[PDB]
Amino acid sequence: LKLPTAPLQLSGTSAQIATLLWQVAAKENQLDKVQDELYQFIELFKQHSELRRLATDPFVPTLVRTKIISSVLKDSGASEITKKLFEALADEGALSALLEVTVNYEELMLAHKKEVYCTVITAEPLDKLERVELTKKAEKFVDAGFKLVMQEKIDKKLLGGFVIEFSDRRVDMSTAKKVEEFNNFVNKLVLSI
Amino acid sequence: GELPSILSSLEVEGHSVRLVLEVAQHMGDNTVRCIAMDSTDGLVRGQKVVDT
Amino acid sequence: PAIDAGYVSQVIGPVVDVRFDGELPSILSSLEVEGHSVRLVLEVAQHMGDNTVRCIAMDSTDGLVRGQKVVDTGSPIKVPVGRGTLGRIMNVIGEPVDEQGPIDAADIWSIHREAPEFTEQSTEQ
Amino acid sequence: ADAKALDELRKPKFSSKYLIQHVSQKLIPAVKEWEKSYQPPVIHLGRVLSVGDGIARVYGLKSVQAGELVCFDSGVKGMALNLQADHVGVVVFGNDSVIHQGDLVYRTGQIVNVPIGPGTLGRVTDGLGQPIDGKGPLTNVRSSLVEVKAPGIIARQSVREPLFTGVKAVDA
Amino acid sequence: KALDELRKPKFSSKYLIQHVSQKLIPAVK
Amino acid sequence: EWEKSYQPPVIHLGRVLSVGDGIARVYGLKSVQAGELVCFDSGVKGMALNLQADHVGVVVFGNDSVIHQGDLVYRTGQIVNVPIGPGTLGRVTDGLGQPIDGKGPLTNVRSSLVEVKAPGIIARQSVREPLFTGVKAVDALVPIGRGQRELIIGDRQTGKTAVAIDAIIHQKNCNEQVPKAQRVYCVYVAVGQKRSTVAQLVKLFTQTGA
Amino acid sequence: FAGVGERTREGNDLYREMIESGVIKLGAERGNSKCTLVYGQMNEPPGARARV
Ligand SMILES: Nc1ncnc2c1ncn2[C@@H]1O[C@H](COP(=O)(O)OP(=O)(O)OP(=O)(O)O)[C@@H](O)[C@H]1O
Ligand SMILES: [Mg+2]
Repeated sequence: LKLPTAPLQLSGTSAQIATLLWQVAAKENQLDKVQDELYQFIELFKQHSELRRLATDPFVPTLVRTKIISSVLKDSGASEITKKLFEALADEGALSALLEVTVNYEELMLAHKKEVYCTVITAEPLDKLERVELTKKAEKFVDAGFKLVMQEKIDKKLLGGFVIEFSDRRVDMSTAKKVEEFNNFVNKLVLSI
Repeated sequence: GELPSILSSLEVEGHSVRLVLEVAQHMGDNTVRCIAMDSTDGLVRGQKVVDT
Repeated sequence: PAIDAGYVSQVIGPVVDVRFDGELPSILSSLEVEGHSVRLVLEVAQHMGDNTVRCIAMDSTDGLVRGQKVVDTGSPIKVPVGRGTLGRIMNVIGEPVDEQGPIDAADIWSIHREAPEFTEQSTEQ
Repeated sequence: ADAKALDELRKPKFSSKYLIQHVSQKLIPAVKEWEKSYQPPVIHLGRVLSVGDGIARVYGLKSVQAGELVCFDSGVKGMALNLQADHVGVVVFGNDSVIHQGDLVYRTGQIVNVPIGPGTLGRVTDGLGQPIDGKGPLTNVRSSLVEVKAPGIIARQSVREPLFTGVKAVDA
Repeated sequence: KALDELRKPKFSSKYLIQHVSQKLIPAVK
Repeated sequence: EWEKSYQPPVIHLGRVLSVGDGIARVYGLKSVQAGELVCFDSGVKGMALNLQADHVGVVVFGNDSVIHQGDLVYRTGQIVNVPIGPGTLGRVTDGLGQPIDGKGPLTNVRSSLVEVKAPGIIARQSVREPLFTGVKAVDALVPIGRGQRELIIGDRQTGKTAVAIDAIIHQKNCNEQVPKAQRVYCVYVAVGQKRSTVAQLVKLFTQTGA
Repeated sequence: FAGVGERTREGNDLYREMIESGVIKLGAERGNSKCTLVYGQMNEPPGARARV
């Protein structure tokens, strides 16, 4: 057999269910169809107490817990892979793993969407050419066809330049950093001679 | 169904010798843990066990 | 009222987990448990990881229910120091256990600090 | 698998509801078909998850105190030892063979206590105050906690009175 | 919030992926 | 040449998942090395030891009470290093390089890694020249050459550091009489002792001149 | 004097013999005392003996 590659490698036992749920929804091309009905079940657990009793109660029988699931998923937005999932998650009492498996499904999705939720901190509010050439500067820190959306903030203790915050990675192209690194360099080098 | 009490005797249906299990504890998720009074070789997962 | 008031998540003998919805206290900070029969003070030991701190109780935890309001004090266990503590008996959290009224505190010092440095060591025998 | 990236999943983000009102009108007949297979749900009582070795793990018991005397539906009494996030660890004051998974655990509302008073004088009780001499229940008595703290420094004085033991080697 | 009981999942098997992999890869047509 | 080629170096972040007993479990830091120095935003340092697939086990170089859940951990990109060189002589440093004698920063010094591969078979030669302890029980019966590891094992309060103290004091007595090449420069590593105990030793090594 | 996990009888004896030695002076003469007592004795829980 074969399966499409995941966009990002990630964690175990709830993030490998989400990798496989992404790996069969990429083959059936319903990648954003499975994602919203994952959000529907989270809303279904919000307003139904008898549906979350099939996820948290240890005393529900494993046959009763899997027969309510198949008797409410009958060919209406079924998608055959969020329907065969929920039998397999009620076969083992893992319906409580849904709030964990959709979070990993989302972070697999925007890596497929090629978007990175950036953040830029600049000393003063930007011009429309500072924005454009800052955008062209910032695509060297994402090594794909990755789009950036920005959340531009203001910090006057930066003396120009900018600080990029990728929420897992920070690039400090500000000039306060440049003058303090310059001072560290020249205060180190005169001790070397 | 309903679990046997602790120290209750269980008999295994279909085994070359009469295999008697004695219930040691309730493990949860509808499972007892038992100790065997004879050898368990040839015992299959899913063999019918009768509570006495 | 809500933030900086966590609730007792679980009680395991002298070890109490408290769950804070936001603004977890620092390690070694003291937490007061409201609604107890006596003054129960919890000193934070660990940050467990899911907005849960793990605490050590200065009194007995019998009577602790898994929803009880726990109020952060923002500081460690701080005890009355000074010359006014002379001739008194104090317990661990600094309450007077001699029935001689309150303790005239010159200062209220945290029981947790660092050792004096190598520069401050006196070496005279 | 972050936490702020999971609290953002509390707000609705679907905008397409072709399965919410598909199952919201089909859930109640399904629950009514499998109704006698449900044990009644338990919040302020308790239900035994697993019992073994003289320790019962009890689901529920939302408002038990730590160190509280709980009661199993068998009649045998317990003590809420460690309250956990999902269960309660109970030590069983008696034989744990009369406790089964699914048994209702009833909270008595009081930390572990025994009858004390003048009417317990003369009597042979067990380890929990229940009398075993066969001459009835304990009358003229009141219940008091077994784990009271000892008196402090200021509640004491030096021993003065001599408590003769009647043994010559000892009392000499 | 009422979904903090679904915040922490707990599994009765380490090989949970081996059942959903037997129920999802024959669920693609 | 520096401002010519100045690359805005990328800093990788990590959030503290759990902290307690001087261990911080840190989510993120996907390019952190095993044994790499990390930096907490409370200023305390760390070392990445348990690289696992979900967290990083970071031991904390200091008090973990200033670390909370969700603090930022910045990787420094470097394995644990110390200032080595001749500017360390006479200086009482802490567990990794940094001086604690209150005499300023370490001048005339250079960084070097603390976990170096030991020199191999071609890098060695035979131990031929003696190191004089000055303890004549040692130098007669248990002689020690330059390049030899000699264990001072014993029970609780015996002469264990006293043999070690006398070997350092004696090198000062030999370094004044030999040429510049065959002088022995001592290092005393004092692990887990009191500060009072080592303050009596710097007092002793300053008094003798060692 | 810090009493960490010892007998409460010994703490009471030490208090009552530091009073009649004048090392502890009760009442308005409290400032002329020479000793302060902290007590976390062996009836306390393990959190109180680990911090006293
Ligand atoms: N050669 C010696 N002659 C006389 N006294 C000695 C001699 N060596 C050590 N002592 C004394 O013995 C005591 C222990 O010496 P030393 O400090 O070496 O102990 P140690 O083995 O380091 O013990 P610890 O590890 O507990 O500190 C010291 O007080 C020292 O004064
Ligand atoms: Mg020594």
